[PDB]
Amino acid sequence: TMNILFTQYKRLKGVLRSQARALITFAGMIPYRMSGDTNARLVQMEVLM
Amino acid sequence: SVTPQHLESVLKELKGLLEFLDRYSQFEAQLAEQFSLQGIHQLVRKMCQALALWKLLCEHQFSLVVSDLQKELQEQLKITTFKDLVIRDKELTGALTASLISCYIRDNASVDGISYRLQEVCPDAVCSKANELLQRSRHVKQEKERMLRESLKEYQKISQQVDLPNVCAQYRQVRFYEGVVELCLSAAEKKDPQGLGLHFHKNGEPEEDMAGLQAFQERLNSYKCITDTLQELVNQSKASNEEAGIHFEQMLKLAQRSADELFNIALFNWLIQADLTDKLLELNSPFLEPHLVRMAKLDQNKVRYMDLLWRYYEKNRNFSNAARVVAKLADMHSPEISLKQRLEYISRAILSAKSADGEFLHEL
Repeated sequence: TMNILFTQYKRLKGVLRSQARALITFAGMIPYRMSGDTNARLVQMEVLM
Repeated sequence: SVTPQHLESVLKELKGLLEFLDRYSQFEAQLAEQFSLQGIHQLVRKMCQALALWKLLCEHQFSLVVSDLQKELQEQLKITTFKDLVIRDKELTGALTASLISCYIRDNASVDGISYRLQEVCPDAVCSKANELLQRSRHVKQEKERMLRESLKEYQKISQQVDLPNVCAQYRQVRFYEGVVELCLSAAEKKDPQGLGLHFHKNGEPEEDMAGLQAFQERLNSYKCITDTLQELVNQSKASNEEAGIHFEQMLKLAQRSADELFNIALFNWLIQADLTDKLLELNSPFLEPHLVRMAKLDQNKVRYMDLLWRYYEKNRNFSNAARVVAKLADMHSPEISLKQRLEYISRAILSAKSADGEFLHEL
């Protein structure tokens, strides 16, 4: 999902922000340890916008 | 006031008197007459040179030359008696001399001839020559760049008194921006040759250091030139657009070689004031991290700085550092933070965390 929305801001470049925010906040509140490299890609792409 | 010929005859009689004085000079009272004769002789030398200069100006369209002088300087010329001209107001003399050399340098004629004439009559020669070279460099691709680099070396040789704004302006007219850059930095360095400004700023700009503050201010005036050049480039970049934008990019990628720590600090201050936080993340500077942490602990409007800090540390992959940064940012009692942005931070926090730290996690 985040890779897609990322590509969306990519094409728009080459709301999306607030949506990405909702996703990252979800990741945070989620009572389940997602994998590590998962969190890595999430944080990095959330930044790169 | 006096056309060249009366001045020539007067200089004839005067240099004759000078010949007499030099010839016979070897031949409480006597020492007194010696002091009076010494004063007479030195005044006579000043007067010979002065009348030579007056004839020199009148032979070169005096009305036009002093017409370029300042209106206040013209009125003062109207109230000046040539006795006060020779004795007291060397300023009007230097100003008329600069006015004539300026008439020549705006007429784009070589300044060497008028320079030799001045040196012979009332010993600004090399200054006039450099002025001519620069002003002509606007009317002259490879050769134009060569003459620009030569004028750059010339004007940086005299970087103490060079009118940085006008020099950089003419360097902006010929798209010779590298000239404005190197001249700004050279004028900064030569102006404060010891770096008192850097010690002042590093000591916290403590108010007692008048000399440190002063040297910092002079470096700031020097840097203001490159600042204005970049600002014009970016403005015309936004209004051509991409051309002046490449001007801005080249100017900044130049200024990024700058090693003056206070200069990096000021550049940061401007850029953040310029709201180019992306370019801020985009250039490598040592003091950013320092200047950041400093301002963040010292501004009392910390929110902006701390957010930028988490960002920059992230771009540098320093996960846990940026982490703690944003962590404090969220915890901070402050009315400018609503619960939403708080929790969104704490999220970004845990996320950078999984990117002792175990304790931080347990706490969070």
